[PDB]
Amino acid sequence: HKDDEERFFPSNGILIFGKQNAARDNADYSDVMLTSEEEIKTTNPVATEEYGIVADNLQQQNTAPQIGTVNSQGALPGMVWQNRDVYLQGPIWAKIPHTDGNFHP
Amino acid sequence: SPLMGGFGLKHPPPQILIKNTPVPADPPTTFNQSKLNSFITQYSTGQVSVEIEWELQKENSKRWNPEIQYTSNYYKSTSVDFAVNTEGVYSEPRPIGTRYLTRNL
Amino acid sequence: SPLMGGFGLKHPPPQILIKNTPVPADPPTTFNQSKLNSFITQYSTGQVSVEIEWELQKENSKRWNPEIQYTSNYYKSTSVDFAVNTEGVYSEPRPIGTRYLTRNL
Repeated sequence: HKDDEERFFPSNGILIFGKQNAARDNADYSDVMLTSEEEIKTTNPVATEEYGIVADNLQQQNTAPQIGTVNSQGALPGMVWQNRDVYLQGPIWAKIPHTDGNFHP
Repeated sequence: SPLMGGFGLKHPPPQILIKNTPVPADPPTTFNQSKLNSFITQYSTGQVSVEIEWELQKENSKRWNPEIQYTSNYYKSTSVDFAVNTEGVYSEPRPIGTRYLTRNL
Repeated sequence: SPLMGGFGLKHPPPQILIKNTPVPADPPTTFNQSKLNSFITQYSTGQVSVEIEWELQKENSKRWNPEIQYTSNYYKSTSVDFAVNTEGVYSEPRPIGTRYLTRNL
């Protein structure tokens, strides 16, 4: 989330840990522990916000400029980001799949 | 990695350029500064050999069931696949890919 | 050469005979010359390892067209061939012969 929006989280964009004796299915919000990646606001875009704005047309004296909202942005040169935080309850490692190519595995 | 497939090389196998050296026809007996455009009609033939050493990655698989393999069809046919026909024309009946063995991700 | 196939050996792998040593139940307290027929009911279990080293004759063939190869069927199926079913039963769906490569006479 961005500043002063701790109540907001991406619908499936955070690690959610269960409290002790939390139900397997349909645990209430009070029975789960939402993580927050707000520390990476400084470098990573907010998960629930658009990446930015791009031009959608060519403005002329008769056509006003139009803007497009970038809701999905792949790697661009000059882009920097932080990885997701690790947690005491969270995983340590994953096997990088044996593939021809990966990006930031 | 090249999009039509294969190996992307910063320094690929160099282009091998070949040309028949022009052999002028009889020039005039009085000097002319103009470049000669009368040439003996000429072509060359020869043999070309290319030897490539390929390194192989052997499959080290614990898969129990048999793998998919490229195989020729057992059933009878008018001509042998990847052979010549009655007119001496060699044909490749299908594009043979490369991915038949399996790996885990 | 054995008629059901395989290698005819004058001195084949020796028969390995195994038996549970009879453990008598309590004999009578007065001597009886008769052989004991009261035995403790008994069975044994264990692990058996057999390691066979096979020598291979590599194919050295100048055949141009692709050979016939044993391959698993690519099309979908309820179960994997040469695997277990939902009940844990391993099955061999077909007899796999040995003659797929070719030689001249």
